[PDB]
Formats: sequence, C-alpha cells, structure tokens
Amino acid sequence: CSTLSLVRFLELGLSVACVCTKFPELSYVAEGTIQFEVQQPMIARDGPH
Amino acid sequence: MEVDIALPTLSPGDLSALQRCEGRVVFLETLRRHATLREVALPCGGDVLAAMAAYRRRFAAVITRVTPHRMLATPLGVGGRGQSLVLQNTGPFDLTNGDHVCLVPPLLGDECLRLTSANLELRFPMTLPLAQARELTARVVARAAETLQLPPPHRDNAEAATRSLVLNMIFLLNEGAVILLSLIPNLLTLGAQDGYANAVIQLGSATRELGQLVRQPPPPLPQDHARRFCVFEALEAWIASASRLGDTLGTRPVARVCIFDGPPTVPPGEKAAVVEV
Amino acid sequence: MEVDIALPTLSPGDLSALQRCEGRVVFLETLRRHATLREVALPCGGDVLAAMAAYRRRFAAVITRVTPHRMLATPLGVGGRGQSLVLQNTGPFDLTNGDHVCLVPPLLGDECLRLTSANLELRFPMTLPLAQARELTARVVARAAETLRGGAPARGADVVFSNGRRYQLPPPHRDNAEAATRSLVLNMIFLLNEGAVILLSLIPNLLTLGAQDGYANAVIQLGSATRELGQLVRQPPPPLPQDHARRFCVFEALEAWIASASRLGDTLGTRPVARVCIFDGPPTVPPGEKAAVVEV
Amino acid sequence: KFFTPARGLARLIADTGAAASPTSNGEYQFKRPVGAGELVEDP
Amino acid sequence: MSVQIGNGLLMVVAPGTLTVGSA
Amino acid sequence: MSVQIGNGLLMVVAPGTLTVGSA
Amino acid sequence: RAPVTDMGNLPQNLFATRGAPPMLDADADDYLRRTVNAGNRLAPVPVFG
Amino acid sequence: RARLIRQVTLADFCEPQAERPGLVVLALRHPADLAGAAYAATPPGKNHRDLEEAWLALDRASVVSLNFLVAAAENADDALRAHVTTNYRDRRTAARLERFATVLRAMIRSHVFPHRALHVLGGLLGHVTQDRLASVTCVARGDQEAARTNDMAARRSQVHVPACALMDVDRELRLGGDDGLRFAYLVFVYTQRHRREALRVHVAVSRLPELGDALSFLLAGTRVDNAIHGTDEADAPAAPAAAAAFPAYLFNDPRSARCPTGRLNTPAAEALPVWAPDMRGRATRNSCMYAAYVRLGTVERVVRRALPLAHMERFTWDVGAWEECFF
Repeated sequence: CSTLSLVRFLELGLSVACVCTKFPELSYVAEGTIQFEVQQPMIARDGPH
Repeated sequence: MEVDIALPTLSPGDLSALQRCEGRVVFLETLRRHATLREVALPCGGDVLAAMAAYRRRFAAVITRVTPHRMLATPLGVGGRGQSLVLQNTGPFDLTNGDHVCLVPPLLGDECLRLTSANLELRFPMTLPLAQARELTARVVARAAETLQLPPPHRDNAEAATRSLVLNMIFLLNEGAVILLSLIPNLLTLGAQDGYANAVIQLGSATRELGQLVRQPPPPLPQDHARRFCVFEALEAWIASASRLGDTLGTRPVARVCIFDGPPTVPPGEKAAVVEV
Repeated sequence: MEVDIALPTLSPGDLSALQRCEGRVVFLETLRRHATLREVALPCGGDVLAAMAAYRRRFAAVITRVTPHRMLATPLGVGGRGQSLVLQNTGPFDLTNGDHVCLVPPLLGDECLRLTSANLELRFPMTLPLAQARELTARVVARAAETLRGGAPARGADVVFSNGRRYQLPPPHRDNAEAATRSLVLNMIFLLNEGAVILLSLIPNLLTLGAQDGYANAVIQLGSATRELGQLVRQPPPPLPQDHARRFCVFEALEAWIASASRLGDTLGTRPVARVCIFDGPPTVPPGEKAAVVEV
Repeated sequence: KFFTPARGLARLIADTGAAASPTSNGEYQFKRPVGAGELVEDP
Repeated sequence: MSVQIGNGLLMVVAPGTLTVGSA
Repeated sequence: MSVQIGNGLLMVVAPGTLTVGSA
Repeated sequence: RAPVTDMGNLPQNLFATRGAPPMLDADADDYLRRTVNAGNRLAPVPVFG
Repeated sequence: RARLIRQVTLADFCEPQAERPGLVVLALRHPADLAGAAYAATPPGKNHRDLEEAWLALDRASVVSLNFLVAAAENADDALRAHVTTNYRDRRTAARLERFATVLRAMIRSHVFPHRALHVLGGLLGHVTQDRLASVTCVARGDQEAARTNDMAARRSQVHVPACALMDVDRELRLGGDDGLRFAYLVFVYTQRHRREALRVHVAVSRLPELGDALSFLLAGTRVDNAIHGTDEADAPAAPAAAAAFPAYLFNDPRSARCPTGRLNTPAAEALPVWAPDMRGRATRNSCMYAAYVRLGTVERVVRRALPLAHMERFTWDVGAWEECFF
C-alpha cells in the first residue's frame, strides 16, 4: 500500500511571492480596498521652458 | 402542531361518555392553534349528499386526548406524509391490513353524541374501505340522478351532483370517441370467443343491449386525418379524467391502515394503527 | 423501519446477478421484520391488470445492500422525515431532475429476472415520470385498438419523445405483449364505450344540436348556473314487469358504470410515489443508473 | 476580430495575456463554450 | 490521534428524538 | 412520547468540527 | 512545444448560419444545398436543435 | 431540516446575482419533445409547424425565475418590466423577453399547454457563477428558513412574489372566514382565440383545498368566451342528419328487430336501424381548457412592502402535481 506525500505551501520556495495572512472573519467583509500615495521628483528647468 | 379544542363545563354523567371518543375525526373550518367545541358541530342526520359535499371544503382532524379541561387533536393531512396516529373504526364493515380508508357521512343517522350540558351534539363520520365507499357513493349519486335502510333525497343540491357527473361524462365525447364506438360489434364478436373477454363484459352492460339493436356505418374520416390521430388523444383524456372521477364525487383517500404486530384484521369498534397519506 | 429478506442457497454467480439488482423495488405483504424470498415473487409473465391491482394491496419497498445471507429493504409509504434512498431507474426513457416518478408494471416487452437454482422468478416494475407514465399506457392501448379493427397498419405513431431522444416502442407480441396487456385494453375500451352510450341514452338530442352554437350553448349553460331546462335529462321510458328478458333500467347500469369507472381509475397509478432530488451528480440519470430520490 | 469596431496603452499591453480563448477542444474549431476558457496570448 | 470528533459525531448524535411528529 | 432521540439526533450533532482540513 | 491545432485547410460552410433570406425559387435553394453539402465535413445534420 | 436541489445551467432566464434569494424558480422541459409532440397535437385547421419556428427564433438553458416569466405575459405592472429590463445585467435581454412571449403564445395556439412544459422547483438561495454559466440551489421540502445562505447579512431568507400577480381568493370570494393557515397555489390562465390570444399568471392563496368550482366561477368570462371561439377554424359539416339522433325508444320494446351475435357480417340483418354518431368540429376538452393550477405549500401571512413585492411568512415547501381546469 502506498503512502501520501504531504506538501506544505510554506516550505515551497514559491511562497516568497505572496504575503499570506490569516483573517478569521473574512466571510463578514464586503468589498475591501487599499490606498496609495505617490509623489514625483521634479527638475528645475531653465529659460525657454 | 396540535389543535386545542377547549370544552365548556359538561355533565359528569356525560363528560365520561365523551371520554370514550379517542379515534373519531372531526371537521374544523380553519387551522388556528386554539378553537372551541361550539364551533366544530353539525346538526342531526339529513341530506347525506349535502354532508359529503361538506366534507371536501373543510379539512378534518383526529382527536387524541380528552382531559376534563382541554381536548387535543391533530390535523389529518396538512403537511404530513407518514404521520402515524390511531383512529377507531366506526363503520359497519371491517378493515384488513394495507387498504386505504375513506370518510363518508353517517348513514341512517341516529348516531349523534348528544351533550345536553353544552346543548350541542356531534356526528363523528364513519370510516370505510375505499373500494366499498366507492360503491356507496355511486349508488347514492345514481339514485339522486334518478330524481329528474335508505334516506329520502332532497332535489335541491342533488342537481349539483347531477351537474358534476354529467359534465365529466360529456367531456368524454371527442371526435375520436366515435372511432372507438365504431367497433362495438367487432368487440362483441370477440367477447364470445374467449372466456376472459366474455367475463369482462358484465350482464347488464347496457352496451351488449346496443350491439344487437342498432347498426352504424364506417366512421367518416375527420378533418386533417392525415397528420394527427384521435384515438390516442381520446384515450389519454379518458384515463386522465377517470383517474380522479370518484374523487370529485366521493372523498379522497386520506390514510392507509398499517399494523406491525397486531392481528391482520381489526373488527368494528376497535382502535387500529394507521399511517396517513 | 428497515426489513430484510431471507435468501435461500442459490449458487455462485447467480448471487452476483442479484447483487447487481440493488436499487429496484419489491412489494412486501405485511410489515414484519422477517419475510422470505418465496413470498416476494410473482409469475414473471402475467396479467398486467391483476398485477396493477396487487400493486395497491401491498407496500412498496426498495432493496438496500444485498449480501449472501439476506437483503435489507426500506418501505416507502410508512415512515418519517422522508429519509432519502438511492433508487435504480429501470424505465425505457430516462428522467431528469425534479419530476415525480411513478410505478407501473413492465407494460412492454417484459424483462424478468430468473433464478435457475432457486426455481423462482422476480418482477421489477418500471419507474416512469408522471406525465409520460400517464401517456405510455394510452399509447399501447391505442396501438391495440388500431390493430383491433384492421385499419391502416401504422403511420409512425409508435414513437415517444422525452429529453432529446425518441423511443422506438418495440413491436407488439414480441414475448407476450399481446397477451399480458389484453384484459387492460378490453376493460378500458369497453368502459369508455359504455360511458358514452349511457350518456347518449340519458340525453337524446345532444349530437343533433348545433355543432357550433347549440352544443356550445348547452355546455356553457350547464357549466354555469342550473337552468338545465329544469330537467333537461328526459324521463326515459318505464321498464318491463322486471322479469322479462328485455328489461333495461338505465339507472342500475349507471350505478354499475360509476362503480366500475371509479374502481378502474383507482388501479391506474397516476399518484406520485417519490420525487427525484439529485444533488452532487449529473442533473439527468440515464436508464440503468441510480439517482438519489426523496420519497413524497 | 478584424471587422468589429469594438484610455491608456498600458491597459492594452496588460490585456494581451489575459484573453479568454474563443474556441473549444471538440476536435473542431467551434464557438467558445459557455462553461470556461483557458488563457491564451495573442499579439 | 484517532479518537472522538468523528467518534465525536459518532457517539452523541444522541439528544435529537422529536424531529417532531406534527405538520 | 415525543422527546429527544430525533430531538436526540437534533441537539448533539455537536462534537464533530474538524471534518478535517487536509487532503 | 508542438502545434496543438492542425495547420490544415477546412473551408467554412456558410450554410451553417441563420439570418439570410432564402432564394425565392425553393428548387434552386435545394439544388444549392445538394451541390455544396455533398463532400463537406461541415455539412449539418437534420437534427432538430 | 430541509433538503435542496442543485442544477447547473445557463444564465438565460433566472439570473441569481440580479435578484436576491427567496423567489420561486421553474424547470423548463427540453424543447425538442415539445416541438415533436406538436406535430401530432396541434388541432385541425391550425398551423402544425409554427411552434418549431417560434422556438428556432430563440437561438442547456433550463431554469426560469417566476420573476422573469410573469413579465412575459399579459398581466404585469410595467414597473416590473422596467426592473427586469434595466436591472438584469444581461445583453439582448428585452429582445429575449419578447421572443419568449411569442413562444408561450405559440404554445397555447398549438394545444401543447405550458403547464405541460414547466415543472416548479423551490425558492433559490445560493449560486456560483462563471461567465454566463450558473449553478442555482433551491429548497424542495420543509420550510424555507431551515436553509443557510452565504450572504452573511441575512443568513436565512423568505419567499418573495411580485405583488402585481398575487391574487387572494378568500377575501376575494368573501367567505367570511378568518385567516389561519392557508394553502398556496400557482395558477395559469389560458385564453384561445386564433392569432389573438395570451396567457395570464397568478399566485393564489386560500384555505380551499380543492380549487375546482372556485376558479370555474373566478374565471367565468374566460371560460365563456373560450368555449365558443375555441372550435374556430375547424370545418364543421352542414346541419346534422336526423339519423344522428340516437334512438332510445327501442331499448325496452318487446317487439322489435333483433340480431344475435355471431351473424354480424352482411347477413339478412339489414333491417336494423342506422345511427351515425357524427362529431366533427364540436368543442373537445382541450378546446375548453382555460386554467391550470398546482399546489405549492402552506402559508401563515402575506404582507406588502418594498418596486412592489409580497413577503411570505413561514412558507413550507410541498409541491404537488398539475391539475386541469376545463369544465
């Protein structure tokens, strides 16, 4: 009789891709979001500009 | 769910007599959890056809316990398909295992549970085997239609019975029906060649007296008799409308008697287990 | 409420043919916890009308796991909470999800299971959807009535459509289809004939009325309130001195016909026994497979 | 997809690679099934 | 590592008898 | 004559939560 | 990896569509239906659906 | 507890994300056998392939929400049409509703009635959808709120019926009764006038276990104008021959011509009277069909509250068989 070969996602090197995290009351949540704020460095142009 | 039919004060000389009612059914009018005894009540005997017409618009319920204060019950069929209960035979015939039961009004009257204290009396309807209540109802409606151990008819609501019968009988006449009628001679000549066929046709079959009196020519082909066929339509109408003929005249079956350990048959006036259907 | 059946010593191999019949119904007699195989068995070629009459004097029961010793069975009618149970479909054409099923004998070419060594045979009735069950018997009795009068051979009416495909309706009298179904055909055609002629005797001038107004007027006035000419039904002539050879009281024939029509209509099924409620499976089950059904 | 005339260019570049295949696998190039569709890439 | 939450399920299906008798 | 072996079944379906989470 | 679908030829049969009004000589329509479907893998079947 | 049904299908007619749970769904027959049975079922005189065409004009898809079907009938309040049109996500939807209307109107014309084409399931509660492919789940027995929806805002549900179609009976018929436990019936109303016909839907509640005479009186005008205009397009012959009068005077005649069995081919028996029952074009039963109903279950209460709706109260699903209403 054979045996299973259990695999865990963590020991797989692929895990570095995603930041897994637990969220017990996930079933209570409607459409969640996240935010972002970015600036842009600016060059001090001259003369005919 | 359980119906609670409250009782007024009764005579101790009659409360005890009413305690002898543990398997008889009663006919409510609405299914509220509470009710009163003054409500479920019918006068003395009369107009058996009126009564059986009354036993179709009002769903029934069987009583289970009679305490000096309340009287429980159980709605016969409102959602139940196997709700096992008990009810006693109160008809003239016996009942064996398996066969369905039907409720028919009390015949000849004189079976009225008189309650002089509450001044109100009841008529617990009897329970018959199906195939025999069929004969009873058929006989009653035939004798009622005759009016253009027997109670006299009324001629007032008997016309409702005659109408309900003649409507279903008339709607049997389809253009294919005459195609099936065009073989009465061809049927009779087959009946006399085999014993089973001859036994199928009865003696006063009222058609065997037609096969020797009248002749009919070949039947004219109906309109567009080259696409469809009327024999099959006729026979489907027949079976679909005959599978419920007795129901719209008599009373639908409500329960079938089952017995696990007791003797096969139950004699009259004895409680019997039953499952509702 | 489960019951087993005692199995006699049949053979190797044949026991396997039986275990491959693990979902079909068999009709017990009395709900007792011990019944034998010899009890639940009928001649495998018999009168379909008598079989239909027997199918009501008994309790249905579906066969659960079979084992060399016994085979359990669950009855249908009695019970509580409507516990589900697997049921093997044995109808000609398949049935889909959510439709009422009914029991009829093997009307067409029979398929008996025959145990050689035990010397007993079993009958397993078909399981049809309600509508088509009402329809197939009409189809076969129409075929018998057509071959009765020697008319045109066939117009291709021996086909039934159901869920895409179309069934062939095998030719009659292959095994005994002509014989097993004869009494039914006769009892039906004779009864319709009788009812029609009684009607016509009770009201004389029906057919001779207006084929587009008078007939319609009679029907609409009957269905509505009770004008009915008053007594539209004409008083039939009084009968003979009741001992003659030609006495004919139409009303006794009327009561006899009401009785016979009712008693026939009872022994026709047309009352659902279960209701398929498949879940976690194909929405349609082909013939010869097992569907999870819920008893009504 | 050449005659129907049905913002940001980055959306166009990203869409290529997320397209649903408009073809079945029934050994004949048929209309896409209503069930599902594997992801294909096309320029 | 084998005993009683399916042997859980298993014993005490017990405190359910009505599954009422009433429609 | 009505209470708890189907009201048996009924209450304590309770001691079954894993129905494990693992294949 | 290998080409999954054939690179062969398979002429499209337009007679598999709907939405074109028929030719007013039914005989000519049937003659076309007969001369085009005779030898095309894309010939339809007279099935209902 | 209650037991459920799951049926994967196409997002054609019932669209379980567009409506919230708690509304009855119907199962639609495979159309092939309908189109076939027409060939033998449409009456004389009428067309015998028009249902074929009507179906082909609408091109498996199996379920149909009552909320959708009620819109494609005569009776409807235009608010619900607007809701179905602008609230369903789906493409080409109004056109499909129109085609479905034409389908049902063809069905009644061809005497294959839709009640023989729509079995009724319970009220849906859940669904998972791919792109244009759904798997609805509805109750089948027991009471509705024994279920468990994955909404997490309202775990349990109720039963919602478009109040435009809900026709009460008792308060209508004035039985003087008192509201207790009442049944629930889904009824169809046919009307037959060639090329000018329609279908009316209703949802009826009452204490009446047997509809029968109740609908026969409720729909009196429909039965009246259906029995007379129904035989149309059928060639009836000229005035019926006097030989059609079935002779009754001859039953208990002691002296009359008689013939024993076994001599009926062409003997010297020509002296028997002729009688030709001749029925060609009169009103058959399928000609006088006007309504059909089917029992749904039992109900406590109905309250109206919002598009108008009608919330049920403690609905217990118990589906019954279909019923004809012709007499």
